Amino acid sequence: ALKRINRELADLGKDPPSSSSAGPVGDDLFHWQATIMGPADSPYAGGVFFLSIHFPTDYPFKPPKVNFTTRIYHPNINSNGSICLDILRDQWSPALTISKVLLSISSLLTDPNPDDPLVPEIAHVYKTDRSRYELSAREWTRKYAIG
Amino acid sequence: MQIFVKTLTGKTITLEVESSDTIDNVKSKIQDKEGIPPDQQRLIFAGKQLEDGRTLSDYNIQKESTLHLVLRLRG
Amino acid sequence: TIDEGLYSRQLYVLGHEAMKQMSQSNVLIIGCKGLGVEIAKNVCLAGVKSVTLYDPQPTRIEDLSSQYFLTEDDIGVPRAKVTVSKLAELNQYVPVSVVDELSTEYLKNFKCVVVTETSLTKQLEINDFTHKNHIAYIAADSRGLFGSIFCDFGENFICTDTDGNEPLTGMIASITDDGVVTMLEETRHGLENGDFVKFTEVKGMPGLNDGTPRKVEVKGPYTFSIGSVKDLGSAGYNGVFTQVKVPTKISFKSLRESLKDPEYVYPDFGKMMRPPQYHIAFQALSAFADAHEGSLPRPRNDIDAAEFFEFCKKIASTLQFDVELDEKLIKEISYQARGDLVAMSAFLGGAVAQEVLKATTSKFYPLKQYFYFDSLESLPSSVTISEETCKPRGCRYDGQIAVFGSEFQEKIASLSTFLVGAGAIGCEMLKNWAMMGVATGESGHISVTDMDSIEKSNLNRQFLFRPRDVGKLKSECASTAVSIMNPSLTGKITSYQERVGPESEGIFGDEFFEKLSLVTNALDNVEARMYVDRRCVFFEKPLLESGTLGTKGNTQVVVPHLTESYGSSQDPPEKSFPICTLKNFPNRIEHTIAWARDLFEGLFKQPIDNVNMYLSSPNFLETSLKTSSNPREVLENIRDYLVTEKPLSFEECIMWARLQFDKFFNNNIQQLLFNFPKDSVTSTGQPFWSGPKRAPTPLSFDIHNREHFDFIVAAASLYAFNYGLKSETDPAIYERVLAGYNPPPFAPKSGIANKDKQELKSIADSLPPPSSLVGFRLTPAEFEKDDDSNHHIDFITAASNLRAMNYDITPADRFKTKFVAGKIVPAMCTSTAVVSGLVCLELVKLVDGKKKIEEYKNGFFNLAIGLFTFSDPIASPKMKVNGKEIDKIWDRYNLPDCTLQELIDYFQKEEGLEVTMLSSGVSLLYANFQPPKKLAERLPLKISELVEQITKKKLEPFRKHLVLEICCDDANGEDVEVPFICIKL
Ligand SMILES: Nc1ncnc2c1ncn2[C@@H]1O[C@H](COP(=O)(O)OP(=O)(O)OP(=O)(O)O)[C@@H](O)[C@H]1O
Ligand SMILES: [Mg+2]
Ligand SMILES: [Mg+2]
Repeated sequence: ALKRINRELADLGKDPPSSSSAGPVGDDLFHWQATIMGPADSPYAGGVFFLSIHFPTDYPFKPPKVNFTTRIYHPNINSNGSICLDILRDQWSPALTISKVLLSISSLLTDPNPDDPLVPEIAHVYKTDRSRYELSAREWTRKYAIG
Repeated sequence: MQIFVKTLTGKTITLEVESSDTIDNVKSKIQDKEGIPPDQQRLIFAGKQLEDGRTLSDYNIQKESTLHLVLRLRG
Repeated sequence: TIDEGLYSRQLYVLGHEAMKQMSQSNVLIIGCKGLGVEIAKNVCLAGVKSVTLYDPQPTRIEDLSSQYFLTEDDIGVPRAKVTVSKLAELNQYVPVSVVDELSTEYLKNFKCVVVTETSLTKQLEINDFTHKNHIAYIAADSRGLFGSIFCDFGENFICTDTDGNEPLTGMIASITDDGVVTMLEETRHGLENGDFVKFTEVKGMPGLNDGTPRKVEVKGPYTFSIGSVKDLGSAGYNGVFTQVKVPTKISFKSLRESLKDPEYVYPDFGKMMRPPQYHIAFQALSAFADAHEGSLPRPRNDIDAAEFFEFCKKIASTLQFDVELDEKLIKEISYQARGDLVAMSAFLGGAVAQEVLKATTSKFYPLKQYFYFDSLESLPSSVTISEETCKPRGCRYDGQIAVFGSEFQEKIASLSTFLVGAGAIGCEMLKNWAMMGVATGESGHISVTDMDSIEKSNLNRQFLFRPRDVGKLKSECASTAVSIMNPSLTGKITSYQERVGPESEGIFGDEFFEKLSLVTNALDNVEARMYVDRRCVFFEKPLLESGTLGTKGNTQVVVPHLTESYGSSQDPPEKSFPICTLKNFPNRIEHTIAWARDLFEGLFKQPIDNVNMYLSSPNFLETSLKTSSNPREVLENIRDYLVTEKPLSFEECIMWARLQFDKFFNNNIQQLLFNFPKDSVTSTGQPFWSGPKRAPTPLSFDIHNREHFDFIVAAASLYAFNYGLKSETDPAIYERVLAGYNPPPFAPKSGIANKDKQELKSIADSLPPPSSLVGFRLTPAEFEKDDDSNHHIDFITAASNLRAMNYDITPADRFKTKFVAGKIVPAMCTSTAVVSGLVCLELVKLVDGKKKIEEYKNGFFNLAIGLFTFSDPIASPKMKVNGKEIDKIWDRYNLPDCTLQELIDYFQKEEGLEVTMLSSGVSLLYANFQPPKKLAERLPLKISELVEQITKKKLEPFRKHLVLEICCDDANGEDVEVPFICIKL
């Protein structure tokens, strides 16, 4: 619990995550506000996405509840920020750090998985009209994830 | 030798392999033919699930054996 | 005709058919002492057709040692006559009678016969008849810390279910030509060799859909084999398999035949040579009683012990038993012959009642046949146990003084316990404490806390409550009932209506906890258990945890400085389904039930809360516009529920229900099939709707269909309740209103700046001002599973079944829907009795202050298979700190309320450790990586002032200590764990 959360906070403190940046909200160790930078080789290039993490008591057992705050046009992310991620579902298995999660999420943002989508309309647009999906993603990441 | 891999939809794929070939090589061939990542390939023969790091001979796979390929759906 | 309002929790363990067959069985009980009354109580609560009692022996004072339906005013009256009146009140569906005399032929009137406190010759006489006429015969005996059970259900007993587990079912991936069946990815079937399975919905091999069971040959954790299916087909794909359970035939032996060659059941594998000893010992006890006018050996008497040992030798010689008699154990059985402990009686009563239910219902695997148990580890060793101390004193505690002595009775009488919860386990624990005389001395006291109220379904396993008590507080009723049982507990019991948690530390503070002697948990959630465990660890008090689940149960003991705490162990967590599965692609009824519950909450609960908050908070709109994740959704909900779709009558509610039916069961499915047509393929070329994904089909509203009508009625009723209108149930109005409905056109949409904020503002200003609506509120719907007139479970069932019809899932009934949606935990009275007995057997060890860890026993049991096991508690882990041995759990640092800098300097100079992180609660008080300015601002402050500043909340006047967690590094830079700090304010 508090000691694991702190070992991780110190790890991130020393080993620079570079792309990401996680830290406690105010002084509460069970509520973090993380930042993710849009991959260069993706429609979300040049974007800053804020995520809220709510560590659970059982942690490192139970999975960290992670929700997007910035609006994003992604097949696996809905309007409330929920993320369709496998690591948070049944591959969590306390063993990884809060830099693994953010790496996974950076790669999910790099390339979506439309075969098991969470937003069917966006997945349909991605599968059928790729160019329109790219334009919509760029518009959304320019309107919300910048400034 | 030659082997047959049956999919979930009833399709049969014929492969040219050797008894000494590793499971990884077979999964690579299946990815090359069908595009299925090895991590999502679950090959089963005679009620036993093929595991990475072993060879066909380890599973007593012989001439014209039949395997079954099921996908490991992600979330 | 089962009253599911009363047997709600029991039915999930037994079932409808089992209880229906059970309600037609008669049970006779011979002997009405503590064990007999316990068995009768459990049977009456279970729900058998009737119970008959036979015990013409007049009451005596010592009989009150474990008989809680006897009072000191009843001395000289037959036990059955005075016990029947009090037993008749437990359940109104189970008449209780009494018979003055027993004849052999009379036994033909009963389905089961239980015998206690009867000589061996009479038992043989009864069994010689009950065996050849196919009547279940159970014989139980309790002598001090020893117990015996014997079962005989006839030569041709038929056991339908042998383990009590639900049938195994799974989704198939492929079936080969050689019968090799395969499960889906990362799915374990759990089958065992020799099982039978039946297949359904198989494509390519229709022959396996007939339903004929087939053998199972497990070849691995993910695959098995069924044999040769060459004729039926070559290969099959997809389909669902379900295990088939076949009846078993068990043949028992009569008592006379099994005396010579018994078949034992071993409750513990550490002592496997004892049951052969007890088999001789109990027969010797019966012979001795027959040879001394039914007088058992006197407590701790050497002459009687020698005579009893001679009888044991004679019996062993007669039966050609090739076993060397252990003199010590046999003489121990002799000494405690007259003992009568409420804990042993409760344990054996639970076990025997379960056996009776097995005999009547032909379910679960019964004991076969002898079950000898002992808890001799509980015998005190720190007090004097001799003939002088164990002699009777002519009081109600003689049955216990004969085992523990007067000094241990004085030790018990001055206990100061704390019981958390007043549920089933709580009621049993209070009964045991009242019988044992706990806290009946000058310095004794008992405290019981519980914030819940009595409900109808609770009366099935909480015998301290009556139907007239429904709606009252549990703690007060329990305290009054136990005071009635033992008058000496008048004024020695305190009852609180406080929830044990962080908010109640003002009542259960340092002063309250420093006077206790032990804490006993009777809870049903992990949060409260963990909190109480942390409090006990901080205050160093013994803790007794116990839990039940259906027929399974466990009990654990936590001892300061000896064993690990409750929170040092983990249990499997609950399973929550992926959001993508629930939202769009369900394949099991659980997914549809979860979706229906979410729909209920989102339709009748959340919009009402938003509307109410808007009408109360003056600045709600501004806060929501930049706080909530979807302000547009909130504004739309407010508009729809205030102005746009505000019903003026019930007809508008019916129209709204029809519209919502179309919205959720006809239009969303059309949109989904537009996005992903049935013939679409994935990126790898495989069909999209294959395997875990089932292709849905839109539903067309048919009024004649039952499910559609149920959904319409439930939705309309809940909407009217939200708006406080007068609902109706006559189908005529529904059929009249729904006839004149024109569905608005719908065509799936393909999709294809800052003006959105302008639209949001335009919508916002269209809403009525809060001042125009004063005193107007909308009633939210708070989920309540136990009430059958609020339409909650009806709505959830209807919605779940309709969505199942969408995805071709097999619909469930209201029973399973209530079980799943309500998170109901199956419960039984027998399991509660057994766990209470085990906990009270551990309590005497705790009172005696035993030090060795091998003398305590954590217990686990499963009554569906007759499994009992006991294992020693795990010792608390040790560690090395500054070259000293430190207990990881039970050690702490005690420091004054010094400044943060002084604390760091103390840790540096004393322990030679550098403090790198210091936190309290959920706040980071100090970290080594913080900017120097912040530290320089925080360093010279006291700990209390620092905590107040960081947490932005003044310390309460009753707060007397602070618990701080500290992570520090050694001189070399290696992280070393240290115990927490207890700052004294
Ligand atoms: N945090 C808590 N503090 C105090 N008492 C608690 C706490 N949590 C639960 N309890 C009490 O523990 C008892 C739990 O017993 P039990 O589960 O048998 O009853 P129930 O939950 O009311 O019934 P059911 O589970 O059959 O619906 C109840 O008295 C409940 O009030
Ligand atoms: Mg309750
Ligand atoms: Mg409960």
